[PDB]
Amino acid sequence: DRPIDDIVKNLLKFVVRGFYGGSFVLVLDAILFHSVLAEDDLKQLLSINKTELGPLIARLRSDRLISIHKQREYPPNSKSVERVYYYVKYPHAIDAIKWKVHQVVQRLKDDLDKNSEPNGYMCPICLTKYTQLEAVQLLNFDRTEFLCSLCDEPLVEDDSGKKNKEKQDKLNRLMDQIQPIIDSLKKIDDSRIEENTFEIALARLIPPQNQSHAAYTYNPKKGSTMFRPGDSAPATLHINITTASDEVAQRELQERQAEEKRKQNAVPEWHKQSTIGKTALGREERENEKTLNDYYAALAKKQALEDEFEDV
Amino acid sequence: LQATPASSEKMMLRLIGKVKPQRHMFSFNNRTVMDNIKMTLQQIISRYKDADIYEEKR
Amino acid sequence: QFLQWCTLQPENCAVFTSDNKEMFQTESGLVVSTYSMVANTRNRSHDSQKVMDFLTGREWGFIILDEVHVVPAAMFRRVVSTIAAHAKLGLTATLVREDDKIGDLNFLIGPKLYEANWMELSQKGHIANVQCAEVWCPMTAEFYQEYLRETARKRMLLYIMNPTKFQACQFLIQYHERRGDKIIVFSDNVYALQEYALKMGKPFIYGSTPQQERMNILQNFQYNDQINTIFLSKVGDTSIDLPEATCLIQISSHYGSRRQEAQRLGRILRAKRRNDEGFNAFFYSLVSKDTQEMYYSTKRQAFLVDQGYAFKVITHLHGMENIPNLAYASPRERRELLQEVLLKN
Amino acid sequence: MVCETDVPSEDDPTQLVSRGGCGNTQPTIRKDGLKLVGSWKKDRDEPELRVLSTEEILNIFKHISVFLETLEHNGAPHHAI
Amino acid sequence: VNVNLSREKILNIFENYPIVKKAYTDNVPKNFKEPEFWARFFSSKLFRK
Amino acid sequence: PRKLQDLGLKPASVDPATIKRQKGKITNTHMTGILKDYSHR
DNA sequence: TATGTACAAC
DNA sequence: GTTGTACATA
Ligand SMILES: [Mg+2]
Ligand SMILES: [Zn+2]
Ligand SMILES: [Zn+2]
Repeated sequence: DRPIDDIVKNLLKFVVRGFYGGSFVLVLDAILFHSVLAEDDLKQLLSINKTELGPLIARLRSDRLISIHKQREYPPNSKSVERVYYYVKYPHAIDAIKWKVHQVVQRLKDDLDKNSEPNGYMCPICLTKYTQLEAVQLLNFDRTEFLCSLCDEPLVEDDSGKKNKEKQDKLNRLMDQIQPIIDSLKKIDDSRIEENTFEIALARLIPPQNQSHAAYTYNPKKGSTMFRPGDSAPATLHINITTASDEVAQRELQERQAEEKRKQNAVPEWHKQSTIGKTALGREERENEKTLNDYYAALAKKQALEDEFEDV
Repeated sequence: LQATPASSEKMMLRLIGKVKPQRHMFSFNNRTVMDNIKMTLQQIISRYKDADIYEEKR
Repeated sequence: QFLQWCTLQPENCAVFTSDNKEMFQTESGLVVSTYSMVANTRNRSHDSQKVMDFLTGREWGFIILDEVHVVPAAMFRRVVSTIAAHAKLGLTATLVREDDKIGDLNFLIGPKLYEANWMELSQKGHIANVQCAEVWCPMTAEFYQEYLRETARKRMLLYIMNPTKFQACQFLIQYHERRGDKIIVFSDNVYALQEYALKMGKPFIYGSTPQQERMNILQNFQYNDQINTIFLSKVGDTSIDLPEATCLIQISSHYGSRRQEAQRLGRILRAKRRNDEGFNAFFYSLVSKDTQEMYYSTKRQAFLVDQGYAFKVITHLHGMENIPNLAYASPRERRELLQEVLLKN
Repeated sequence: MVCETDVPSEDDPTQLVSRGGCGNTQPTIRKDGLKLVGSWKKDRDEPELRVLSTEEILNIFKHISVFLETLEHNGAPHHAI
Repeated sequence: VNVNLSREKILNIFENYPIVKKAYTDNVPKNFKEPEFWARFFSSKLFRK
Repeated sequence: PRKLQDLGLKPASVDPATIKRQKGKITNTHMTGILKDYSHR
C-alpha cells in the first residue's frame, strides 16, 4: 500500500522474532497480516487454546505492541455479547521499541561503567556487601583485613575484576545484532506516521473465516459523549459528438425555440391598440440520377427483503 | 447503483441489473472502503450509460 | 449574494437581525443588519445591547447604506454618527422624498457621485423593458353613492374595495397566469390585501407575517410551479429580489408618494427572461374613475414619466365578459360587500 | 459538566477566547461501594456508565497543574482482572 | 459537465497531437467504442498534460 | 512520549490529554398543505 | 397633530 | 400577545 507500512511492519516483525519467543511471532504476524482480529478468530487461525493465547496477548499488551478494543455486538439469533479485537497501534509500538532499545543499551553502558570502577568488598557470613569507602572505616587496630561490623569476620574481595573485557564484547554483540532496529527507526523518524484506530484498521481487513461470528464493523452509539482512556487518536464527463445532421437539427430546434418564446411574449390585445372608444370596463429526379448512375456505371464498365436505499 | 444513506449504521451496497432483474448486494465493513468502491463503480456505470445513450441515438 | 459573488468565507460573515445576533470572532469580518436594529435608543435587549457595543467599539472601515433615501429621517440619521466609519457609500434607485430633507445627505454621507439613465440600461438588455398601464375601473353607482357622503379618512377604504376592481384584478391575473407569468400584487391597505388574498386563495405577506413564513413564501413563489402569484404589501415595496417576477398589479397605494411607484416597478425590472426577443414586462395600476385616487395616480407617476416611462390609459379589458365567473357579478353580492365594508367604516 | 475549550471574553461579550481545554463533557461521578462510577449524559436514553479505574484517576491526578501479578502476567481475562 | 465535439475538431485533435491518434487507432475497434475513448481521454491526465 | 523527548529521541506518539477531541404564529393558513418546502433552491 | 403600518422587545 | 416608538404621509 505505502512504503511507510512495509518498513513499520518489518520493524515489528524483527523485534518479535528476536526479543520474544515463538508463539509471539504467530500471534503478532496474524494481526499484522490481517486488520483488527477477533479473539475467537485468532484462536481458530493458530489452533491454540485460551490458556495458551492469554499469556501471549498479555505480554504483548504490556509492551504496547498490540491494542485491545471491546465493543458490544447485537446478533439477531443470540443475545448481545461482548467481543474483543486485537490490532496494532504503530505510534505506540514504535515508541515502546525506541524506549526499550535505549534502556537496554544504557543498562549495558551503565554496567560497563560500573564494572570499570573498583570492586566493593563483601562479607561471606552475612552476605552484606561493602564499598571501598565503607570498608575503609572497618579497619582494625592491626590493619590487616577489613572486619565486618556485624560478624566481626575478615572481608573477602569481590569478583568482577576480570569481567572488564566481557561486558565490552556484550555491548559490541548487541549493537551488531540490534543494527536493523536503529536503521529502521531512522527512516521512520524521517517520515510521519498516522495513528491507527479500530475503525481505521478496518480499512485493510482480510476476513479470516467465511462465517465468523464476530461482526467486524464499528457502529458507535449515537451522540454518546462518554470517552474511555486511550479510545481516540489525533465528477461525470458526458460527451456529445455533433454530426452534420445533428447541426441541422440544432438549427431547427433553435428556430422552434425562438418561435415558442415569441408566441408567449406576444403583447395583449389591450396594449396593441389604443382603446378609448370602447364601453365601460365593468364586467421524378430519382430516374434522372439512376440513369446517370447507370450511364456512369456503364461508363466505368465501358472504360474498365426491504431496506432503505438511495440512488447514486 | 443503490447505496444506503450515510445516516444509517448499515454499510450495504446493491447493484441492480437492467432488464426479476439481477441484484448483487454486498455489505462492507468500513465506510471509507465503501465510498472508494462506490466512486469507482459509479464512473464505470455512468460511462456505460453514456455509451448506451450514444448507441441508442442512431 | 455576498457569499456568491466574492470569496468571503462564511466564517467571516455575521447577520444581526431579530432572529439571530451572533457576531464574528475573526479579526476582520462582515456585519449585515437593518436600521431598526441599529437606530433604537430607548430600550435594547440584553442580547442586542452587547451587539451594539460590539458595533460601536470597533473602528469600521466601510459602511454601506442600502436604500439611502431613509437615512435623513428624524432618527435614522444617528446611524451615521454612532457607528464610526471611514468611508460611507449610499445606494438607492430613487433619490427623492416629499420633505426637503433630501439635501441633508450632503453633510451626512456625501454628494451624488454617479447617476445612470433608466432607458440607457433598458436598451442595452441590462434591465427588462416594461409596458406600464393605468386601468380605469368605473365605480358602480351603489358604492359611489356612499363615496360622496363619507369622510376623507374613510373614503380610502371605500374606493379600494369597489367590485369593479376585483373583476379587473381577477381577469388580469387569469390572463397572465395562462401566459406563464409570475405576478405580484401590491396593496398598502392590509384589509384589502387579506380580503383579496382569501377571495382568490393566494398567499399574502404583510407586517405581522413572521420572517420564516415570508421567506418560505418568497422561495416558493420563485421555484414552485403551483404558486404562480403572490400578494405583497408595503413591506416588499423595495429591496426584495424576485428574478422570476414579470408582471405587477396595484390595487392600493400610499397617498401621493412617487418614490413607492418607482420602487414597486423595480421588482419586475430584473426579470430572468429579460433578453429573449419580444419580451415586455407589465405594470398595471388599477384606479377608480371619478375618485380622489385619480388625483394621486397622476401625481404618483410624476417620477417615472421623468425617467422616460410612458403611462397609457386602459378604459376597457377585452374578453372580460366571456370569463365564466366574476366576483360580485350579481347585485346581491355587491350589496353584501357594501354592508360588510361600511361596518368597519 | 463541560470542559469549555472556548470561554466568552471578559472584556468584550460575543467575542470568544480560546482556553486550554478538550471540550469533553464531564461525568456525574458517584461513589458505588469502594469504586468511583462515572455517568455521562449523552447530548442526543440511559446515561453511559463505566467504572473509573484507579489507573485512569491516577493519570488524571498526575496532570493537575513539597509535602494479581500472577493473573495479569498470563491470561486472566478482563473479568478475572 | 457537457463538452461539445465535432468531426472537424476530432480530426484536428489527431493532427495536432499524434499521441492521441496512437491511443485512438489501437483501441477504438478492439476494446471500446469511440465515445468511451473521448470520455476517458478528457478525464485522463494526458488531456491535462 | 515526554520521557523520550527528554533523552533527545523523537517520540512517535502524543499524550492523549493533548488530543483535543471536542415564528410559531403562522399568519396565512388558507394555503396550508399547498406550499412545498423549497428550503434549498 | 392624526392616522396607517412595520419593528423590536418584554 | 401587548406596549412604547419610528417613518411616511394627509
Ligand atoms: Mg437592492
Ligand atoms: Zn558480616
Ligand atoms: Zn478537559
